[PDB]
Amino acid sequence: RTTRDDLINGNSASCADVIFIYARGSTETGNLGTLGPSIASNLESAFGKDGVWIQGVGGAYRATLGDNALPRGTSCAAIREMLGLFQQANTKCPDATLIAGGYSQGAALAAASIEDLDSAIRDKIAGTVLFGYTKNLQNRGRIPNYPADRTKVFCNTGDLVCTGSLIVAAPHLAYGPDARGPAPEFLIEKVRAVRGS
Repeated sequence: RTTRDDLINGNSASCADVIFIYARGSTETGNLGTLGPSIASNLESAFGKDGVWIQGVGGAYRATLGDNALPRGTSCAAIREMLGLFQQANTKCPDATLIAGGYSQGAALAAASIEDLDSAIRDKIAGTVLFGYTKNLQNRGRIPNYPADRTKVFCNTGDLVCTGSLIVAAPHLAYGPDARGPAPEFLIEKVRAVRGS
């Protein structure tokens, strides 16, 4: 439900084929927040419970609203935490296909982390979904150093954070349908395009 630590808790000897690392939005609970559980149950239906490990970004990522105003749209301590989980995934399960996602501050966190990631690990992230991406206009709908065909951004009309502002208006809170259908669909297509482990 809102906390999932399958990568940290998982046994190396029985690695999942797919590892999903997700960063929640500002002020959200657990380490998956409001959208992460919906994506997670749909990934589990497609790959089975032992086939996918879902891991939220917890630890130093406190999802403090004010950190949206920092240069990268989140704190450097939170980037170091997500970078460390991609590194843990690469070490603990070298043949697993990775997928990532984030909402709001967590989408800026996922973008910042993937930009700084070692190229050999970044290249294992088969697909990344970003909802209410706060750096959407500044980065022109892309994650730096990561291919457009592997990226899907969900930015609602009237969601002001997609258009260069940090005001939270009602469309920013309306990604529930996307997390239940097209965002898991995109992630499953991108994993099946390359395959699993």
